[PDB]
Amino acid sequence: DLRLVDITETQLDDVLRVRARSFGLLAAGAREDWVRDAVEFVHDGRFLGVVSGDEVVAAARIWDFQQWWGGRRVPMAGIAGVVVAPEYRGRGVGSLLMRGVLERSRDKGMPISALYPATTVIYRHLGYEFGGHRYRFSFQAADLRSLGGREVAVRRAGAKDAARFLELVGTAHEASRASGLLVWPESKIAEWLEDEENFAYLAEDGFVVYNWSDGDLQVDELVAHSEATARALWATVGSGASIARTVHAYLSPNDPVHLLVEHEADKQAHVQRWMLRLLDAPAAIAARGFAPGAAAEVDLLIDDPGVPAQSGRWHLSVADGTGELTPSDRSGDVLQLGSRGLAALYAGTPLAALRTAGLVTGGPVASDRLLDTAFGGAAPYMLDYF
Amino acid sequence: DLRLVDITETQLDDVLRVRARSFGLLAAGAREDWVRDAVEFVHDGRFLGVVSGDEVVAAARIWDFQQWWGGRRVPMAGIAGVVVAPEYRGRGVGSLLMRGVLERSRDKGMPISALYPATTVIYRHLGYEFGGHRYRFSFQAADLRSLGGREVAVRRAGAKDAARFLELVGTAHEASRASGLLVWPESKIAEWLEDEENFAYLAEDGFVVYNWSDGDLQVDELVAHSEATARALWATVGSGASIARTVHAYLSPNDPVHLLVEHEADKQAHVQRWMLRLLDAPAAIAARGFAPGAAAEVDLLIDDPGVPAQSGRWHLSVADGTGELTPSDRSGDVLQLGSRGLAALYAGTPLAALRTAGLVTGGPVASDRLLDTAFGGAAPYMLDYF
Amino acid sequence: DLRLVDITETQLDDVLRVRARSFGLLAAGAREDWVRDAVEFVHDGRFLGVVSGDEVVAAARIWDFQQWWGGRRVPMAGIAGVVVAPEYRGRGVGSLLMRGVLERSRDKGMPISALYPATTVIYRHLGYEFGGHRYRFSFQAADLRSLGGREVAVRRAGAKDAARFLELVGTAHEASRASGLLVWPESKIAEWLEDEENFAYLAEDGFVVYNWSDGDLQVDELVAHSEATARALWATVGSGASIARTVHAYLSPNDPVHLLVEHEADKQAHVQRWMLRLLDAPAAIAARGFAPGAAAEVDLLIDDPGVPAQSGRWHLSVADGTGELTPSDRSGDVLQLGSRGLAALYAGTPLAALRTAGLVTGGPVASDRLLDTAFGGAAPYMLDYF
Amino acid sequence: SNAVTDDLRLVDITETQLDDVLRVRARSFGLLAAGAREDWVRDAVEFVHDGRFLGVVSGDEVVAAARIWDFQQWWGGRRVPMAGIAGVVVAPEYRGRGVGSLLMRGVLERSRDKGMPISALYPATTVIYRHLGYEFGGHRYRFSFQAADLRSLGGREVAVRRAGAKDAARFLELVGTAHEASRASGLLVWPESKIAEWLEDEENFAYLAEDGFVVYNWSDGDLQVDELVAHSEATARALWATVGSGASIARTVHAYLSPNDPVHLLVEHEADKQAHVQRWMLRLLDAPAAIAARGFAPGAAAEVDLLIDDPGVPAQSGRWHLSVADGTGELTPSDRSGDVLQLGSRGLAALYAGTPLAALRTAGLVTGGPVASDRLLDTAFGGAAPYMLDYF
Ligand SMILES: CC(C)(COP(=O)(O)OP(=O)(O)OC[C@H]1O[C@@H](n2cnc3c(N)ncnc32)[C@H](OP(=O)(O)O)[C@@H]1OP(=O)(O)O)[C@@H](O)C(=O)NCCC(=O)NCCS
Repeated sequence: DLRLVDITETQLDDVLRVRARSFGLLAAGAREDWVRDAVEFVHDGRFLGVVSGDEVVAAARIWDFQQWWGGRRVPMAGIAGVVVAPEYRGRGVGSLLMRGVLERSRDKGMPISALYPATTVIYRHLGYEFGGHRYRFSFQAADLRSLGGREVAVRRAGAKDAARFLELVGTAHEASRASGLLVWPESKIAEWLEDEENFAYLAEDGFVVYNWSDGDLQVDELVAHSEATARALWATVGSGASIARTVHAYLSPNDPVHLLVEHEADKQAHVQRWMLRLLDAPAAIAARGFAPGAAAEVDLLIDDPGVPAQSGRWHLSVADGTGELTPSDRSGDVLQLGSRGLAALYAGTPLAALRTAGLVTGGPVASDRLLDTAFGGAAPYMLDYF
Repeated sequence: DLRLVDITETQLDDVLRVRARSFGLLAAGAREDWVRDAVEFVHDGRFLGVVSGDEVVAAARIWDFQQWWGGRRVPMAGIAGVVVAPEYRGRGVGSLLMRGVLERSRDKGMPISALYPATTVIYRHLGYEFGGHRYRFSFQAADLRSLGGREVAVRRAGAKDAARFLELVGTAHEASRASGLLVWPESKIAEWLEDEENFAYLAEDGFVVYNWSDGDLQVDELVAHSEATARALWATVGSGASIARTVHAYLSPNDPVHLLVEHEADKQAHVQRWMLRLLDAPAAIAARGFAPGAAAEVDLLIDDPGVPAQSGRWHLSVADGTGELTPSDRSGDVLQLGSRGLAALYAGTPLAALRTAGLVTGGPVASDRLLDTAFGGAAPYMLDYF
Repeated sequence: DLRLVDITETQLDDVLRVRARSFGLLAAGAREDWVRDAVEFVHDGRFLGVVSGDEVVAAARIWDFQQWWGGRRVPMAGIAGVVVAPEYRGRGVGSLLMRGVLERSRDKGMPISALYPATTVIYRHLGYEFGGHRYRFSFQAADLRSLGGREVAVRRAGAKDAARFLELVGTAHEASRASGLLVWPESKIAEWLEDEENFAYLAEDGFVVYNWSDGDLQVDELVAHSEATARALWATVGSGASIARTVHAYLSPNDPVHLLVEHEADKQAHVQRWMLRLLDAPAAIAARGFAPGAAAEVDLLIDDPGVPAQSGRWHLSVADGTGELTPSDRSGDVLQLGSRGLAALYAGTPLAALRTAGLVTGGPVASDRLLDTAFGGAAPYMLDYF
Repeated sequence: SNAVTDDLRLVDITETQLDDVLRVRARSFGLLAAGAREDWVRDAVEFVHDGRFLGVVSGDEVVAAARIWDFQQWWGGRRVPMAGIAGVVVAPEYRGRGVGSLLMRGVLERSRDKGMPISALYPATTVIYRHLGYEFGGHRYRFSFQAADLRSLGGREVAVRRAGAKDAARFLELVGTAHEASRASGLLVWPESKIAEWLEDEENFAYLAEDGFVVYNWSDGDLQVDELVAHSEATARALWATVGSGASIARTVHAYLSPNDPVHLLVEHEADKQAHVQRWMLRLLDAPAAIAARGFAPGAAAEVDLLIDDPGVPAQSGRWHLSVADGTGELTPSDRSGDVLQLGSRGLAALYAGTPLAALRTAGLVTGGPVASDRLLDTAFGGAAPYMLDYF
């Protein structure tokens, strides 16, 4: 009796009721902000639901992201707000919903999907697997304050600097061949920079955005193309040390700040994980950046009953930072993988780990080494939660 | 009045006084145990001190480790127990000690050195830089118990099994081309396993060692070549769930366990950093494993006033998993590095980060891509603190 | 110059001032809800105060409850919001107030009165004694989620279902001969179920009402006539285990959930006590339910200077589930009790403890067995605080 | 484990196997301090010599172990011999393979052979014990009071003296008198010898009046009452005031006692809202003998059939008639076949412990039979809520 639907504006009240019984209550002001954001999802076909009769019983949204992979931007479906009414849980409703979400993401031409799961079981069944991390580290403000770079011009930034921020990030991630980071629309970055609770500063070759977190400061993002600039931006955040003793920062464990500060980040850190799924393997491969110098001619046997279109035997050809995935008619021993193994592989997870987890099977070890290096590079991470 | 010396047995009581005023007091039992372990260092010339008159004023010891790098074992001088008497601190005594340590380390043919620093400043001045991590993750015991694997034969292990453990771990790290991990003497492993407080279990293709940690269980090390065995070993630890709610484990963030367990490790994790220094760059390179398929022909200009023998221009040649560093007399623009950047590079830290931290300067961007992939591979980590 | 009055609607602002200086400030929002509730009390003659000249100096409210005793509903005056202006405390004003409250509740035809005391001294002087408990137990949501009962129809409930909730509760408490539980007017039950912060669910023979409690779930009440329904309703609460780790529940220590769940409730529990007083002993006895099979013919000598109409020598006759308290002409040795011992005995507190507390004196031990079993039965408890 | 080579069998643990049991225990509960091991071995030998220490071996390696305390347990104011199961441990690589169940079946059999009609334990996990027929039967409560409040309870006129080992038999008399008068249920009866050990321990502070006693000790800066027994108001006040006299140093007194304890009626400030509530489980091993030894509620009368389904103890299984009158009960075979209350071991144990029939039916532990039987059984097994002061 259940039906998958496109959520409309007039159903948002019912979606909010299912939400209140899933995540918790919304404050009266936060509810108005939620509805405002829900509208753009509705009118772009990125708000799916399940109805029982005329009752909305489950819902999920799809962010129109791009995600960095090996220094290139790949269209990505970010799944958010997955909720099911308590009395409709444990009956296949969430799965029905998510299958509809996957189909909608494919139709919109998004070759990959990511999410932060509250429970892993349902998403693993649908073929998602952990693909990367989000790290929060804690530093002493007084240490950051003293980093110097006082000669660098740093000015307060605002909504009007959105395009410049995008440019700066793009240059950085392309040079480092970064993986995992989200690309937001210029419009959402403008909102971000316009929020008066966010403190943003811009230098010629870097920027920082930070805010208050319970008496301490929290860095949402710092980007810097040179040492003097990194120092000046960290020093700007740390300049509040007379009040904030601690600054937490979302960044990679490979961030240069660890090499710059005197006092090591606190041993206690936050490490969260996000999941990835491939929806259109050839398009995802064609869009991914590959490791400089890496060459590979490898066959892959994909078994994905969730997305039958990418099932079957493929040939993976990688050269000069580019890869292509084409149908193969060969017969030798071949690496066999399901949706989970495929996602984890694309995300750069070591074949050794994937074999031990049982996500990948068969194939010569010679293939393993070439795949490892091909998908290798910086560890995927994200700065944002969604 | 200040002299570097080799610490003797009769001086151990004075080293313990300095230690007491540096790290804190030792229980009457750990006292006797400390002396036992110290004697081996004394006799192998791996216990250095500084005297003022006839008084021991500073001391440090050197572990004769090996360390895995790209799947090969590299001899490594592990520095421990660096202490200076309070009234002698801040006067260069610690630095004099450490230069004697680096010198002794070189004489014993160890091409690299690592340590966990309480303060970064003295070691950075000496040329060390952060090279890798030690991660502790926390899981729910009941969730590990549910992994199953009970069909897999598993027996209690003892000191007699030390050689077998070494075989299993060697096979694992060579397959994954691991970096960072310590190699302990078989004698040290036998002791580890003899200890009644350590619970060691052995399968055909894996092992686990764990113990109690304040009411929780703590996994020191788990090695497993197959899924069934990984399940069996983790489930053996988790079988104590009726008493211990939580299992903490030292392992990599790429460990297959994250792919197997239902509930994600606690967001709250321990992340520690250890530092590295190259003492003999040509030998360290020649001993390192390199990424499969990686090729590179690049010049490097090393400026290391701490070890002038490795200073000057070099040619790095990497092919087929092996690298060689030879003297170069070429001119023109070249990647320039101090000891800190050199260690970080060797450890796999990306050049983009090194450049932003100011640890590396000059040279074409072409070289950076070559270097990154050459030194690429799994992120370096350690299971042990010392 | 101190005068007891009936609180009028225009004195409510004065009451709130007293309350602010007694319990703490009210949010401007919550203040409006307090007025809304206070109006009903004023009109029905259930809001008393003490004035000093013009200004209100003290106030207290009387809820028009019924309370289950031995499976029957007894009219009960629930005392709430007892407050005295700080500079008027310790001068007998609170006791003047409460004698007014006791006077008023009897006049309204209420045989018993109950309250949660912030201090025991004043209420003990007025003749109240502890009669029962309110328990909170903490369970693992994952455990509740898996209880099953999937076959049982469970639907979302609302204000409209208020009458059916009353019916189900009525059937349960009569079958168990429950004691201590409050009976709310169908009006307040409606508001309860209207409140969007409360999540209510109905089955053919059971229901549950729960809500968020700081990231955990809290069950206000769960009633189930059958195993299948008990499982289904607990599973409905537990279905949120992906977000809520813990489910707190107000229930009896005899609740069947303890017999169903795999993991025992946390050792750490909440145990609060509420107090009871008899206002009209013969009517209280006449309305109480008595243990099946129990028969007793025993005299009581009551000394209650707070309610002199109850005082004197009485004869308790108990047979076939009902009891009767009659004036007695007999002369010899007899159990003597004051108001505190009387209330405690009514509540089912065993004679042995009453004697050791000194709340009851004299009489033969043959009488004690007669009394114990007469007033014996399930331990009295409440789900609600007031 | 290694099923190919394992040869698992139940044994009686010997004195020379204690070191091996200690290995299994360390990997189960945690390491023992040096001084605590000494006290464990000495205690273990007693169990070994009385045939109350069972284990499982594989070949000649000890793989599991459990011991049986020779307790008595109060039920409705009478003492019932009871097998208290403790230290249940299985080596990690042998868990989840039926070893603990094989051990515990041997434990139940040894307990029956020794004439104990009931058994109790504090379970770390309920699953294995419910499969074997145990169910929750009662509680252990810890409440916390303000010491300064206890200190002013009075009773200065009551003679209170320091007690020691030689007062063990007097303590048992006082406890006995109290529990018979209140028809108490759940409480442990320890051997006089074990009580003497308790009172000779310098860390325990014991005081004795003419009609009561108290034993208490330090608990991390606060005081903890292990047990207080008092027959009269004056004595209760005096003994609580003895404990509370420590208030200048200890702000808080924790106490193990029933929620029905008179102290709640005596003290000004009520116990902290935050309390400890632990549960222990019960199983009947010989139901007729358990019923015969139980005290039953004064005035209670009941004639009711029970259909017992206990394949764990076949001798208990079948249809029985329960006769209760004048405080005494008897269970005899019935040849009737009409509608009857049906229960397994879990429901039987819970019913014996006084759990309400309504709860047992909702929990599914009890099925069928007329509603009229429910009321009779409820009052028969009714009385004070079972509790225990001790953990084991
Ligand atoms: C003694 C004990 C707890 C059980 O002995 P054992 O030889 O492991 O027991 P075994 O006879 O093999 O199985 C009987 C049943 O019990 C279940 N089950 C067992 N354990 C747990 C659990 N943790 N959590 C949940 N359930 C558990 C088993 O489930 P499965 O593993 O088969 O799915 C069996 O149920 P079934 O599958 O038929 O539904 C042992 O594991 C131990 O020493 N633990 C640590 C020390 C300790 O706590 N000591 C003090 C204790 S006071």
